[PDB]
Amino acid sequence: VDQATLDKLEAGFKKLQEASDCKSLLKKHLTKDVFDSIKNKKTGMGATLLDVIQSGVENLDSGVGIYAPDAESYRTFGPLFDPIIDDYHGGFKLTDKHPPKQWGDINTLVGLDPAGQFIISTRVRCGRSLQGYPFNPCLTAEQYKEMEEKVSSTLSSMEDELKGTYYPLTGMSKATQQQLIDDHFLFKEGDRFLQTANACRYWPTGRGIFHNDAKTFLVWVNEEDHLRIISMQKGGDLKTVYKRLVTAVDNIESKLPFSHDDRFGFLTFCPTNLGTTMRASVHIQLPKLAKDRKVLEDIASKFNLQVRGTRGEHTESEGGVYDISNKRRLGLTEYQAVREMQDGILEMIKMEKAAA
Ligand SMILES: Nc1ncnc2c1ncn2[C@@H]1O[C@H](COP(=O)(O)OP(=O)(O)O)[C@@H](O)[C@H]1O
Ligand SMILES: NCCC[C@H](N)C(=O)O
Ligand SMILES: [Mg+2]
Repeated sequence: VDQATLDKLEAGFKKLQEASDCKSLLKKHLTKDVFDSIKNKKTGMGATLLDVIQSGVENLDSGVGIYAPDAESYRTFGPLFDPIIDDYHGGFKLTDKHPPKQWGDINTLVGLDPAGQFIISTRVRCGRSLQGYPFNPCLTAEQYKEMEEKVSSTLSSMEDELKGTYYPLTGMSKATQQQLIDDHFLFKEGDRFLQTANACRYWPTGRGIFHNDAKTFLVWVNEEDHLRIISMQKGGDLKTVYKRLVTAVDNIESKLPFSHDDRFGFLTFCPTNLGTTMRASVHIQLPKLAKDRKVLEDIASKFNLQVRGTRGEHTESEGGVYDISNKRRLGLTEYQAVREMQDGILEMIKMEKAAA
């Protein structure tokens, strides 16, 4: 670890300590002992603590503030990752291990809002990393291209409901890209948290989106994770949405080798996405309960749910439409994760109906 990087690290620790109004987990859990204990360590690919924490240092409004440049980073820098992971996922000790993959009994899921007055649309995503490839900050341009080839070729073999077309961002018209983002299908371009983590190098090389013609099944290639596998549609039919995701993941898993860890389950670039990697969300209106997004957030948290804006995390609600989803992804099964969203959303709707 070179002196120049230490200089940047030493200054960052100071800034975080000084940042009286910063509320991120990096600031909360990076003690001097923790800082000093791991700041001189390096992975086989050369990732340092600066690579891990830089996004959180520059963006003090981060909720978390760290990413893993490679798989080893999760352990090399364990003293920072471990307490943050334990904190975010609502309890996960050093000695704990994520449970085996388990979709559960899909037929037990219900319609989240039959009368149709609150929920606009429902979405479930997972993430996966390809074996033999490190996370974004350690990839070369050529590797982005190799991965894109592997994934796009694999998805050409999808059949029936899942059959579709791959659209590279390279060559995609600006008008088409903006509509796909505005309609909540395609990942946004230019995220400051990812950018400062050096996760977006060589953009847009190797990046793109696969989807079926109806756009109920989508796959993001080379954004935050190597793959994000997405099922979504209008309405509240979670059972159908979830079933389509399961079908897709089971079929894709048989074809492509994904990184899985005995302790952390499926590996991802952000520690919030470990384990099941699953984020099940609704776009929902709750005008009475949301009369102050800070009140909404306090209610949601007790149901282990997270509130995001209409265009995703770090955005505002528009027209009263909030994104509400399970917060926890690690230390519970896929079934348990999706049920927390279902259970929480059904009750919040009950509360909305009962509210004055
Ligand atoms: N329930 C939903 N219905 C429609 N679009 C959604 C829903 N939940 C999230 N989205 C969209 O997904 C995109 C990604 O947003 P982010 O907040 O980055 O989620 P993740 O990275 O976990 O998908 C954004 O355009 C957001 O609008
Ligand atoms: N994936 C959610 C984390 C986004 C950003 N690193 C933050 O800490 O807010
Ligand atoms: Mg995202």
